Amino acid sequence: SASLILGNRVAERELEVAYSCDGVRAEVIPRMRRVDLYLKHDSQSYKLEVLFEDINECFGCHLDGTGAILLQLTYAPRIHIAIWVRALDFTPNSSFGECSTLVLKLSKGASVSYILESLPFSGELGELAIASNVVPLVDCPNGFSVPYEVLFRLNSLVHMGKLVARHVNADLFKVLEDLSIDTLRRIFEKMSKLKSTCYEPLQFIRHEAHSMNKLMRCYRIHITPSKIYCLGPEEEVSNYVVKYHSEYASDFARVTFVDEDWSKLSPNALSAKPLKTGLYHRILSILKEGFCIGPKKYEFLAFSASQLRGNSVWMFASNSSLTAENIRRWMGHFEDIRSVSKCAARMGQLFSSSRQTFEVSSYDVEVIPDIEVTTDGTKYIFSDGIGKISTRFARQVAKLIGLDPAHPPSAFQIRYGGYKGVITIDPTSFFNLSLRPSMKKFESKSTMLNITNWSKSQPCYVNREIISLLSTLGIKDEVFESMQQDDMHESDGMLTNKEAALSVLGKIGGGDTKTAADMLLQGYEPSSEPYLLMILKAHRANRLTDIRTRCKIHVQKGRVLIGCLDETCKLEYGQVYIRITKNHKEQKYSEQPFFCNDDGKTAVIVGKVAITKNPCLHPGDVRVLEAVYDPGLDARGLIDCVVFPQRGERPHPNECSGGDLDGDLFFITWDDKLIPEKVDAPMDPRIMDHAVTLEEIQKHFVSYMINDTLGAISTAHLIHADRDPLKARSPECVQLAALHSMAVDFAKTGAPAEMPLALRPREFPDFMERWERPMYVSNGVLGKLYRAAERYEAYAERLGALMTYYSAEREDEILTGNIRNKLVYLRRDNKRYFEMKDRIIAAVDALHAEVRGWLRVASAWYHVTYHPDRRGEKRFWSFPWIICDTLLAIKAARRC
Repeated sequence: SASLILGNRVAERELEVAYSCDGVRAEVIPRMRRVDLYLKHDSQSYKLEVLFEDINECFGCHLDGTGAILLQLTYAPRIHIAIWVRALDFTPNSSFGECSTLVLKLSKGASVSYILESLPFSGELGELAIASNVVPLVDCPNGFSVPYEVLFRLNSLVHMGKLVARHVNADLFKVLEDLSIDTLRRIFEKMSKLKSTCYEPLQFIRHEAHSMNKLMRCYRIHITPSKIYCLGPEEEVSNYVVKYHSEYASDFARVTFVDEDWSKLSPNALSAKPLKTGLYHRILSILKEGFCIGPKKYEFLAFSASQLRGNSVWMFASNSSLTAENIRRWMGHFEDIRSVSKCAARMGQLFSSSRQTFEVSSYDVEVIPDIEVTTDGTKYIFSDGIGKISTRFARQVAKLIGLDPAHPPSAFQIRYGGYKGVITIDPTSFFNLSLRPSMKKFESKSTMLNITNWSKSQPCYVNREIISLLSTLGIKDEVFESMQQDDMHESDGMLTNKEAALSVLGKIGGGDTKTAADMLLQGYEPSSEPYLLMILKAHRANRLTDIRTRCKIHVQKGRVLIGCLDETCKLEYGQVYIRITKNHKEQKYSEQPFFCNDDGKTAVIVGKVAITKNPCLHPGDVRVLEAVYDPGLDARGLIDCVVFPQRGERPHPNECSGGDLDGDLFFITWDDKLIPEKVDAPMDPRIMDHAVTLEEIQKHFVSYMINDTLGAISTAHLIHADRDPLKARSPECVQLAALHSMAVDFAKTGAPAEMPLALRPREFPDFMERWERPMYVSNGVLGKLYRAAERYEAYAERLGALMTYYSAEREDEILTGNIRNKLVYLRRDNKRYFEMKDRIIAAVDALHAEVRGWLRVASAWYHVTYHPDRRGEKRFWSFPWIICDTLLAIKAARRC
């Protein structure tokens, strides 16, 4: 029967108590590395739970000579309630949010020595106690004035565990009352990396002040059932609004509703005849009322098209000049919209990141009538949005993003006021824009065309869901076995050469390795150490591991071009046009049958093609058309967009799932092997009678957190297609596809149902390290694809900083981006390496940059000056002088 004695530390051994309890029962279980406490508060049976990875230090202290094992924490525990359901910090005065220390007066036959082996370490100290909305926050006492970023950084240091709130009493403010802000930032960053709890802030700040010599700042906050975290102003790709209201950037934020450990909040916690828990009402009250930090009281603003699946909200502290209501009435007009879910979804239209280009006009954007038709009562607008930008406008935009203003793309994924839809390129365009009304959500007055994408020849690669739901028709296995089984164990050569290996690595982007591209253009190396080869092997490990685990495959002759549409009416219901550009494998060895022109680096397509869009389930999504060499479509410089018909009957874009033209992806592949045999049966309510209110929008927001929809379609399709090979002819899967017409992404007519079917099955693929009970024999090619799976001082400092529990022997594991041996070391959460590795790498890189820049300054690497280093084995097998300049200047101009 221990006794919780929470609180803080003000000296190295002086504890200040803030809450006390009795009757606490503790249990430690090595499995999952968990320790839990069973305490009650006068009417219930609560329960805590804290893991082994969330403890910063552990001193086996002594209080009254009867135990008192100290426990400093970095993540608050998880509370429960008896009936177990999650809890909301039962303590009388919000203690668990301010203590961050869990000393327990362990009293038993053995005080601490019985249970200390299951904990990192223990060093006895033996001293005594000293004294007695959102918490914890630190406010600036009167008579002083510091910029808000300074208070934010002080609060972030209090939250992480570097400072104490007791010590900031007008004296830190008297100290830093007059100096620069950047030196303060550097002092904090040097303090941001130390071990724990700098107890002498004045001494530290003075001794460190002795040595006096497009991306906006984004303040983040992490709400949590107990605490509130400040993450410090870092960097962001600002969206339209935040970059518009420039000066008030300190009045913005980015709130996120996370768990104790910074993960998403599972729908199992928000509710469990289901009854709701405390966290539901906690989040609702936080959204409704708000919270204050220093001289700032934040109030709800909106949430993006994203950030609803990402669990985020933008908040704004209303001030004398602007408020959240002024913002929401500057965005658009939402006083006359029903089906509150639409009023919420459309409200977050301008909250998307983009590289703004130009506020053109309201007169230079003409309104050309839509090319519509009517048939059998239902009309087909032939448009979710088309637009017609002149080529000179694509040329203009081409620079603002930094592309080549000679070969602009064929399309752009616009965002413009009330409209939203891809603007295909058209040479027969009168003015810089031509917008037809088919997607205008509100009669806003926004302008300044954003950009979210462009017509880009992406290197198509696919996965297991693609093979299944697109090859239920006619494309069996070798298209998906050969690529991997050949170019996953041959091309990746660290020693042989890189003639076609850097490209096959940079299939996902060639920004990693130039040592290879210049390995033979420049010299190999003045020395002959094998650790260049070992770094190459580390990158090889990265590539093979990621490719294998994600099961990445690819078809050769095809691209991922954006969707397009005809204008000249020279193709009757079934004719398309491609005009794709060439890659190296096409440039060299350019002889294929389906090609038409091959005018240098561009090769038109002739044979039958197939178009679809990735989030498609209803059969007949793929549409077989007859590619042609339309001379007008060629004369109009069309390249990298698939042109669709505009005459006839029920349009082909609507035939895929329901999407005509808004900026969506259309997977194209002219590979005569991956052309379908025939199209599989091309088959042909919520009102509230008043305006909208914020309470309803926030209710819907907190509701989606428990009623996820994409999992429904995903898992039900998994079952009904893979586990039973019927395409769609059973009524179950087609009925599911029908129900997933207004229930796909929860931003619809409105919140239809979490699982309108029976339920979601408790099974997964075979590869979740918890395979419990399998279905019939593992079919598909998934298992078969998974088959065939100053310098010495700096080195000493790196070795010492990395030789904690980290398994890293001499240099291989210490330099690799992970551990070179991993079987079950991460299969629990995979959240056990990345943060620490990134922090240590950033620290050592900044140290290297300092030592190299601030000293003919960096002589031994700028001009060959210090020769006695390239003798092998002078030091151990790892040689220094390798960073930030690998094959850059010496092999450029020192030898030949």
